[PDB]
Amino acid sequence: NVPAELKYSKEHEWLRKEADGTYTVGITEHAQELLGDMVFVDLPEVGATVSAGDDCAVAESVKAASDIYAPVSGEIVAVNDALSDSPELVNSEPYAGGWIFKIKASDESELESLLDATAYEALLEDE
Ligand SMILES: [Ca+2]
Ligand SMILES: [Cl-]
Repeated sequence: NVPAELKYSKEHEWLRKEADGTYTVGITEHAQELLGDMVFVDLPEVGATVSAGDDCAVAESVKAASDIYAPVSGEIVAVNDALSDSPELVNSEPYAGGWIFKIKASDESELESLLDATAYEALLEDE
């Protein structure tokens, strides 16, 4: 399950441009499958300024945990508070209700450092 329109990181995040011009970030179907049943998501602080590649959230399952990185630089403008209660949304709806945070990008040329869907599919086959 690799939505054809998203951009992806090598750390298994996806990035979606929204109608308000901000970007939504979550983890992929593959990511949630690797982690298994979700227990806790540590969300970033709204208002925080991050550089592309900064660690800004953590996903923890019954068995494992991974850092989650800003795919682009910018300002965190929203976080999915639903995950505090229902982190399992990351398992059931990784591209939808399980989104993690939203960023107002400071340099959109950074999109060029992300993978397109076909590259992410290739990455999965090499893992
Ligand atoms: Ca936090
Ligand atoms: Cl989904």
